Amino acid sequence: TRAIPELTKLLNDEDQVVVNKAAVMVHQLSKKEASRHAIMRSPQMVSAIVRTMQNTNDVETARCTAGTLHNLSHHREGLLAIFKSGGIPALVKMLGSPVDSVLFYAITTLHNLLLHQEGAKMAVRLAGGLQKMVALLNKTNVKFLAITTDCLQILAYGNQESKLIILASGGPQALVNIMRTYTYEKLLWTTSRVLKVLSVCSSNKPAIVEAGGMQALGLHLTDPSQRLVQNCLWTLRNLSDAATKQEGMEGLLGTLVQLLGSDDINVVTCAAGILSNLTCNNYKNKMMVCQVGGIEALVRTVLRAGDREDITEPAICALRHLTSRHQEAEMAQNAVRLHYGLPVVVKLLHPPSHWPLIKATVGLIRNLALCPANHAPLREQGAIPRLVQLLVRAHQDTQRVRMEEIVEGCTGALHILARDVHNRIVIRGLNTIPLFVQLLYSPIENIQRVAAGVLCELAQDKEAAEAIEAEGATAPLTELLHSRNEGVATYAAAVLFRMSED
Repeated sequence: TRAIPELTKLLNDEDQVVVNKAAVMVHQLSKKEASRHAIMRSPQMVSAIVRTMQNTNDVETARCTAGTLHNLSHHREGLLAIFKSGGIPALVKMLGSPVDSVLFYAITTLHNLLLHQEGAKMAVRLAGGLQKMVALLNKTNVKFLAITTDCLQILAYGNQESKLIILASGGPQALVNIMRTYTYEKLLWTTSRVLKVLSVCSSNKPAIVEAGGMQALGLHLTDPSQRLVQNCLWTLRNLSDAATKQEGMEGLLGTLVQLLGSDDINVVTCAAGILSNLTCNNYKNKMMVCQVGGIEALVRTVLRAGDREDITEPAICALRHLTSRHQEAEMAQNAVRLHYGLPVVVKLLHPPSHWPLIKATVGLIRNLALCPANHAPLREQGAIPRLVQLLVRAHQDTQRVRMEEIVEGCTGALHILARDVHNRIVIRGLNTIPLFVQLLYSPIENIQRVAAGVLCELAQDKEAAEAIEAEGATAPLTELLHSRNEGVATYAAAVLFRMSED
């Protein structure tokens, strides 16, 4: 307490020579916690240590002053002393220091602040800490990297403000690199946490993808660390959502198709969800995923899934995606069948199944139906029946995942299946012409199209054709000829025509 006012003067002395002196003593005196508390409880002393550290030009003076603050850091009260002495901006400024001794005390002190000092993370942002820190992500000391990224995570968590700043500083690229370079699991984990926190940000998300992070993330999906894999999966989850077709996605897709067989049912679900996202409208990802044996893996995930819609929805969507509009699609449809998916798929159409899933399944059935080799098998499973059953009920909840979609779904599915002469025997057996004819009136062009299509396939027989004619099909169809939508107008015609020659 006595040499305190005195030392304080020495640290605020004019020449570095004399300061150096005060610094070394203070630092030293900074170890026996008895003297520690005295130093921490003096606003003058603390404030000088601060000042000197940022202004001194003598490394020994810098490290000692920095180390002293570091030692004060271990005490909740010290943290307070530092906070009220401009300490934070000071420590931030030191994040630019070329010497590691200094760079270390600095970051590590700002960490203990961010972990226990209220008002700290504000102070750190306002001082430009986020940037200096993101720049530091270029250093190679793993434990340094680990402390640093955690600072980022402590600052970014629930603060869009901080996230944006991180992005402007090149955060995405920096973190991705770390995930691609280091093995040290603590670092990998922390970094992946910062990326999860950023992947929810409408702004950051795209950059993370650009930076080839989805690919990077995939290098850890099978890591012994469970805490690591989870953060990667949830991050890939938010990212896979919407994305600009990247490249090299071969490796990741492959690794995802692989996790589909995990022993952990919680891993299989995310791999499933991430594959649905990665394929939703992508003839490129669809191509690769199919060839990595994905169709087989998805179907297999399904059978195993049972009535766990948690797993079945993403899995079915994935298949619906994988069986349409692409080179490999005409083969994926046969695939689903050769691996006994047909049975389990039609099964998912009946309860307990809930809407968002059924919709996807009707979707899958319409595609699998494109392929003739499924027409028979699907009938044999009783798809036509449950399809009309659903249709009729959706339609009645639009007169009495919205119901109008189920209507367009079962009709569009029946329209395809309606391609097999036998499936017409059945469709026409369930006495469904009056409903299809009525659907012509549906305010929705797409419903008309597929309704006109179902009728066109059926009108393929002078028999049904007149059954369609007798149910008042003509007025709605003629008034359906001028529909601005060509597909609708065309079907309308094929029918008007088919029920003629009298």
